[PDB]
Amino acid sequence: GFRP
Amino acid sequence: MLSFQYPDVYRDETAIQDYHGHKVCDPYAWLEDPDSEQTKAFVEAQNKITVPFLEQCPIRGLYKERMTELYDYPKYSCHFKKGKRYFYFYNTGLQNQRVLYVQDSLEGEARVFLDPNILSDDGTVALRGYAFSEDGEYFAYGLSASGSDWVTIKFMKVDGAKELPDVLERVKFSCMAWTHDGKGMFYNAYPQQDGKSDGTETSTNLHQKLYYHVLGTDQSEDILCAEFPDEPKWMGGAELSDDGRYVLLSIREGCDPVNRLWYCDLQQESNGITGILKWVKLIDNFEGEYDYVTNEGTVFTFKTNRHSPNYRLINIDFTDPEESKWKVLVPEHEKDVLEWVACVRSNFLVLCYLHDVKNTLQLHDLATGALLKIFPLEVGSVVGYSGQKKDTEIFYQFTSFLSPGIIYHCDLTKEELEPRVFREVTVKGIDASDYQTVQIFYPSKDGTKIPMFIVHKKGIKLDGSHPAFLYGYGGFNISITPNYSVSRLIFVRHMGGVLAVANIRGGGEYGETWHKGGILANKQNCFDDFQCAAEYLIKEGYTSPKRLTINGGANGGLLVATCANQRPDLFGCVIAQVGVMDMLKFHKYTIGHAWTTDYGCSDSKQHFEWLIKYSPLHNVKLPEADDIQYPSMLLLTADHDDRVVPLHSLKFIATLQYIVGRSRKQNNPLLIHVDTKAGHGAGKPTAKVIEEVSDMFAFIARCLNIDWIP
Repeated sequence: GFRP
Repeated sequence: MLSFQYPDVYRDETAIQDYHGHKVCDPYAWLEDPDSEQTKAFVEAQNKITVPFLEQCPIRGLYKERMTELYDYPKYSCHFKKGKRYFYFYNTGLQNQRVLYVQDSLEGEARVFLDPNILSDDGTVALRGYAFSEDGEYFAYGLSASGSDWVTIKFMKVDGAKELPDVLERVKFSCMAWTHDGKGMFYNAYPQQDGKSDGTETSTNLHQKLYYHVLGTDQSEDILCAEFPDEPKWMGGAELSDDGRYVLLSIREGCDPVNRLWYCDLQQESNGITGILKWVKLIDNFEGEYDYVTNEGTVFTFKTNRHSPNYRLINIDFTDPEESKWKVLVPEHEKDVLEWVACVRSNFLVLCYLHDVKNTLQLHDLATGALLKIFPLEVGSVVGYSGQKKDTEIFYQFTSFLSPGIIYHCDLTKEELEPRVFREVTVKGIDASDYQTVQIFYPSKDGTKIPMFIVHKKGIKLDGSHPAFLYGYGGFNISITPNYSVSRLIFVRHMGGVLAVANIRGGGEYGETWHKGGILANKQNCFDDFQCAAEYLIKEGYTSPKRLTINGGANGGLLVATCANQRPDLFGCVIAQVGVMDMLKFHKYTIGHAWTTDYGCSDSKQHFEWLIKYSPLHNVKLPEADDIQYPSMLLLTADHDDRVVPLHSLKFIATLQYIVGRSRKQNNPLLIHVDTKAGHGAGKPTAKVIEEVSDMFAFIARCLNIDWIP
């Protein structure tokens, strides 16, 4: 998970 | 009320950049260096005026004390089985970090297995990701320091909770998958880089690699199993199939729900894992999502969005791989989003659906896909689940706006499936019966109907007199579903507030078409949807503009900051957490390059034309009308936020204070707080969570002059  | 002065901040007027013929000035570009004395001094000067402002009122003390009171309740994760033992996470109430517990049986005595609290003096070392071996005898776990995305993987023998020498460094955005022979584990790492790697640096993350670690060896010996040197943004996560026969590789580029799917039959490896694997490229494009559910031999069950924006279940036979031959096990629903699927007790499937922003949980037959049982829930969310293929039971956790929640257990060996309450907690002092949750659908600018949840005290007069807290995100296919927030409930009970959550476009509430509705060229739809939510709450008499606070985090920080620029007349107060404020430069730092699937990239002229129109940093503008000023604004960030680099907020507040704060019609404060030893938010210790929410509602109370209701 690398979403802002 | 403004008994301070904004710090003098140097403007670099020479920092002019050409974007496809458009000249952009970036006078605070020097704030992009987090390690400089200039940046540190700027941060210090800002914290020096914010903290005294937030703490001047006894209301913060009253909120913190009440927050500490009502947040002090037992918190459990679902029980889950690995090997012959059960595991679960537990917080007595106020522990900085939840503790992983082990018990040898469902009725047996529980003991501490991993306590992260003892690894740090301020609870800022947190667990981030973990993987048990197939037989449950060995344990791998990620640790993050001070909220950074960077991870150190360590290893444990479960029996006796024994520490092992194995340490894995440079781990970030990584998978964790043991081969079923227990020999080792797949993970991701990044190559060495110059400068620091602690979460304070801004250096972009590229060339992520898949490694295999043989237990009992040095990391230096680790096997390189996949790399994409021609495609530096590609990220390959590995997992083992249920039978342990295939390594499945999900390759992503960006944040769209899409992936390539390669596989490796481990039986077909000549001499075990010794180098780059014999990958078979089943799906070799980014046109759809393929999320492994289960397999029976070569017949693989995937959750997909290929030609199905609301998602569905397909069977792909590896020996008959053509799309025309794929079998649709559980067809796409007309409206309901299939959120996730799990395989349990060999031949059951647990499907979680989102119907109008509420969860339903169902049991299906693997062979046919036929519905067998609905698990009865109230209106709310499923936020936890346990039950893999070999397991003969399920655990699932339910939450909602007014309920801390419930963990249910269901024995799937029984002919008639009776799910019972396994765990329940009630927060004393918060009478859930005093409040109600309504869902409405308001029309947006273009006529589209948007869902919004409203939580208020029962029996209130809709005369527009109540202070309101409206939350939104709107992006990245993320669904903002009902959740238990004590912090937001104190606002209702002790500050007389109305709470609101708008499911604006960009999210995944109504599938991929909902996601597409608020991205790229359509990004403005998000802001339009959110502004229309505000207007609805005003028109219906829930609140007034001077009593309304809007809030969002990260992409939601971008949301509320843009809405502040575009409609300052509409809000009394704005709290933007860890926001993406520089839409022109975002892609340059850490993992920012992955967000271009939602936002676009300023490298392209088309995309730049979208971005300049709403970019918070580049749209700070004194309101034309004399009777209108900017709302009260508080930006919250931290010095180890390497997800959204803090420079975003630093440049933004400097711009706000210079352009708007200098003007004589502005009396509403424009403030930033930069925390230490914290990051984007994940893993943040309880103590810091309480500090943050106290700051937030102290800001609201002071700016709106709200009396405490004991």
